[PDB]
Amino acid sequence: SSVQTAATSWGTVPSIRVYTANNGKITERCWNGKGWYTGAFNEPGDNVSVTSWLVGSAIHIRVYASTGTTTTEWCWDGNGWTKGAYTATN
Amino acid sequence: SSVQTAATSWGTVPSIRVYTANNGKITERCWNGKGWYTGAFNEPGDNVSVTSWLVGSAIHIRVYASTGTTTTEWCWDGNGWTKGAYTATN
Amino acid sequence: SSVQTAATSWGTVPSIRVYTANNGKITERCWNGKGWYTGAFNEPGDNVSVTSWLVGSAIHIRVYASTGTTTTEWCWDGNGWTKGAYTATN
Ligand SMILES: OC[C@@]1(O)OC[C@@H](O)[C@@H](O)[C@@H]1O
Ligand SMILES: OC[C@@]1(O)OC[C@@H](O)[C@@H](O)[C@@H]1O
Ligand SMILES: OC[C@@]1(O)OC[C@@H](O)[C@@H](O)[C@@H]1O
Repeated sequence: SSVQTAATSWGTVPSIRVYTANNGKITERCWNGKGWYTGAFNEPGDNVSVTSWLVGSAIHIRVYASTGTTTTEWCWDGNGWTKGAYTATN
Repeated sequence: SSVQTAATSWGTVPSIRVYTANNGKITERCWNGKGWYTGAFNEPGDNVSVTSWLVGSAIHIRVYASTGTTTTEWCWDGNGWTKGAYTATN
Repeated sequence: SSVQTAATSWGTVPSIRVYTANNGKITERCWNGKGWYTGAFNEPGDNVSVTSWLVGSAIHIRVYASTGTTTTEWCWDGNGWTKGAYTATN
């Protein structure tokens, strides 16, 4: 029942995103330099990891959400969260 | 009872920090290019994530320590660990 | 029994590595811009974290694999995975 988190950051301000898996739901809190706020990410899962990279000033984020033995990748590329092509055999 | 870790690194040497949550306590091991040693970070929690960024040559670290459903952010900005402004409703 | 993941990425394409701890075994899935494939990393553990850094164009990866209270570091420096010098007292 205890929460599990993952975190990523970019830039120098910086921007931070913290993902929390709690009771089967993953949610997102965001910092862009002045106050924490709730992000758009809402996906099911009991376990989360994240990585991100910049292309110029454009951030790209990949969140790996797992339920049971099944991992789904979620992608932020500037215009909403979409399901990514990641697969694994678990 | 099994330990859970989080890791971050910066630079090219590199510097590495590995955080271990074990039996409700989070501790830190450090590498700055020649030998592992114990860091100053000691905070309670059963779950840990971390992110870091450089501003010039100055490292900034954020550790997200969770106990139950409560997440506390700890901040390294060059002069000791301090509690950060992160909040979430879990 | 549920899987736990860790992820790292580098570059702008980017390269991504996702490590999955499942039933005591850690495995690796890789993206280098066009298709996911299975990486060379295979090590025991119930918990995984990862960090990576570039020296020029050369990637270096450290995977922290934990079983029980024992953490082993695995190193990629361009020519196969090797056990690293990390130790901790847990
Ligand atoms: O500014 C917040 C936001 O747009 O940042 C990018 C992603 O983290 C989104 O989920 C999030 O809502
Ligand atoms: O050189 C070690 C150290 O000062 O590095 C910065 C932080 O990781 C501290 O907790 C740690 O003790
Ligand atoms: O191209 C894939 C690969 O060589 O990339 C570097 C490491 O992630 C290896 O485990 C992996 O097999």
